[PDB]
Amino acid sequence: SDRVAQLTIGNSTITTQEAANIIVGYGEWPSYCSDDDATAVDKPTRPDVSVNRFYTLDTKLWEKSSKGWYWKFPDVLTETGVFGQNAQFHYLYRSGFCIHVQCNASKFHQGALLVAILPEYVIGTVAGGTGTEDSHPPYKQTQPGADGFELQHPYVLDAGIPISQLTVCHHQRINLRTNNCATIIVPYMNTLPFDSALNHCNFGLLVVPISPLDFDQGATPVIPITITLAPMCSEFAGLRQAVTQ
Amino acid sequence: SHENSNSATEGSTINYTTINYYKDSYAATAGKQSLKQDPDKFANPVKDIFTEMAAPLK
Amino acid sequence: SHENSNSATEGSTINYTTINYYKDSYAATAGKQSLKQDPDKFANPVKDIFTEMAAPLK
Amino acid sequence: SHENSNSATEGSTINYTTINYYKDSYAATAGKQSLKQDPDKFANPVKDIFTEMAAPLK
Amino acid sequence: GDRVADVIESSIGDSVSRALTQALPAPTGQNTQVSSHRLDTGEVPALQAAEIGASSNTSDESMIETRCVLNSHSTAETTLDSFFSRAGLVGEIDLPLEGTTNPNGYANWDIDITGYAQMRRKVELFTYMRFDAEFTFVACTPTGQVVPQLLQYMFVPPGAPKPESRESLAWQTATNPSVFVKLTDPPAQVSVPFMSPASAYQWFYDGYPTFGEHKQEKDLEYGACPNNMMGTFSVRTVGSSKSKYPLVVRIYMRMKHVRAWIPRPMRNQNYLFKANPNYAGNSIKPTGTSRSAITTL
Amino acid sequence: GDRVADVIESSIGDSVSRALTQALPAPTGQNTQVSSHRLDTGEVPALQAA
Ligand SMILES: CCCCCCCCCCCCC/C=C/[C@H](O)[C@H](N)CO
Repeated sequence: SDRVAQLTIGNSTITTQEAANIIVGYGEWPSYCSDDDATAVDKPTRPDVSVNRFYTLDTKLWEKSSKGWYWKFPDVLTETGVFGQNAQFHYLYRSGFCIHVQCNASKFHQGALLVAILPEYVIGTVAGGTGTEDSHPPYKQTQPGADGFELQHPYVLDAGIPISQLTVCHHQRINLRTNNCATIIVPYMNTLPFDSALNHCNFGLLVVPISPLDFDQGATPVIPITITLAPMCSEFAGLRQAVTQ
Repeated sequence: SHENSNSATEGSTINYTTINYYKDSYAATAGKQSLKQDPDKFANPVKDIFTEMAAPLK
Repeated sequence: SHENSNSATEGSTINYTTINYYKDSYAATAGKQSLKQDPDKFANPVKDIFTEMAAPLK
Repeated sequence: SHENSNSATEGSTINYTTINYYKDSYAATAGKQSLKQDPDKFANPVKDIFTEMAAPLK
Repeated sequence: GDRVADVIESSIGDSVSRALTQALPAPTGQNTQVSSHRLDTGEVPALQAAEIGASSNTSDESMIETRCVLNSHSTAETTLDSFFSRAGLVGEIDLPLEGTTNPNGYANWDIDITGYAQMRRKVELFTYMRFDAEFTFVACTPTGQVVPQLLQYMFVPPGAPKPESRESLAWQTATNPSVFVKLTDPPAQVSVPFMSPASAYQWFYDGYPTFGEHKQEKDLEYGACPNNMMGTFSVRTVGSSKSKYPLVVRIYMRMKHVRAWIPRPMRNQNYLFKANPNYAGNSIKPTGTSRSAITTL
Repeated sequence: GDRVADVIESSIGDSVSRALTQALPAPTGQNTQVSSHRLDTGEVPALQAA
């Protein structure tokens, strides 16, 4: 009655039998902008079932000496499907999300993961090691795409903030003893009712192994982590030609 | 006091008691905030709410 | 407040809410003007007013 | 006057009459204390109270 | 009207925020009820699942044998107005006589509260803020002495032409708000409203403000949110010829009518730049302190 | 009297023996009822925990 769950939205379905619970971000469900919050004067388009569906992004490799990965949202969905073709033509953009991270292991493996949602996760660099040069992160590190990016110093989250207080935001834990999936429903968090979908990334997903992996010689040595996410209540406004970046 | 209503609070559930000597309401004092908490937003943000008397995963 | 009424507004359709500590009303503060517009004076100053649904010259 | 009630007296039998121009009540003036004495606490702290007309030890 | 059945029985266009929580009034702390010994089966209030993500809901009465306490500790100190309405130093403007920093009797200061580390760490606890302000400008000589000197503060909104020099024709302040003070008086104090085009300020803005091919020359515009660039603060010694007293201006901002959204972790490392969360690469210092072993203190 | 709340709502001084059993009269042995074949699910009267 609580261990098993099913997520049906659009034409996709995720069924899992070792789930913990479906967390709700800040007690608020994703919705459409009301007439008070709205700024634009054109009617916003809203594809119902053609964008509110799950997109399985990529398969990672949780090895023994892993550090962590991060994906910037909604940068990961600008080349996939009708959602990746609507955010290239349109200017304004508004959507919640629904993130579901699968990571499976046997009953002989041990380890934990921290699946976090950090709003406006601003990447900062090491300033040349000593802290003299005013360096800045490149474009292939700030918005990594659908392949993520490996964290170089995961204790400070590559942003100056410590990892031990990360659970004040949305967090679920993939502990390979009891559960195997972490599902988070994120509402739309921005100061503006709509936003551009090509430069501003709203929040960043963080998957960091807190407790390490361990197994004995004889089990299979590779444990994959897959991210699966679905936009919810997507809206677009303002047509133009197709520009990539 | 007949003045403008253009402070950075207007349209909220919190009712203030401030003093003001000008025509605009952003020059007023800080005043006494209402004491309304919400622990269920950051601490128990789950969909089905479980009782403390019962184990959640059965 | 019993004072003189000799400000540079008296005899208008705009009603003020000002403060004043003297006997003459031109030393008072600026106050809150009434918000009455008239776009039909500089933008559509024509004799016969045409509907936006119809072409004017037929 | 709508203010906070957080002075170093609140919850006593002494009623004050003070003036205050802030939102907190520890910045108020000293004011007029009520004049209630209790000589029976330090001077006659005995269990059985004896009359002044009678010798106590008989 | 509508005749199809997959729209008249649909939920497209749900605008209201379906909230699971409901804010209750809590003027003081919560009391404690009397609890006795309990030796039952099935009902366990001490065993939870941290994998769910929610925190502990274990009352104190369900773990020990408690006593009835009428708690009357007020929680009116930890609110947002009682935490941020304390004026801290946000900027310092120098006006020397013979030098290379500001040798022409004027100095232009861009408005940002992220220049000093003590105020910066408090406001970066949250992501979005929405506040008024009460600025305060305390002017003195570098030796602390107060000299009879007249000064003009000018708030330049974003767009207006900055003064090139002291005798420039932008100082005539026909529409810019200006403050004229001497130094032999109490310091000036204004009240700045919420002056942003957005609905709230933001100290962390992940992304770029422009379009186009972001290469190695245009990398410094990352994180520069233009909903926070509020203009330029300018000072001058009000006169034509050269002055003879050196000046130092200090700015103190306190926030009022504060609303904050979306909390986040607080920084533990040293700051290095303004509006740039860089840190030292080699000198990564842990948050707590170290001991010899874990078995002993 | 009593004015504290952790004594007036306490259970200190429970003197009666709170018994879970209750002795019933049994002059003879217990009879046997008629039972038919039963091929159901979930309801098992032969599996216990020692
Ligand atoms: C005579 C006028 C006095 C000057 C008044 C300046 C008003 C500006 C409003 C101050 C509010 C703080 C602005 C916050 C922005 C932060 O610096 C940026 N987000 C980070 O650089």
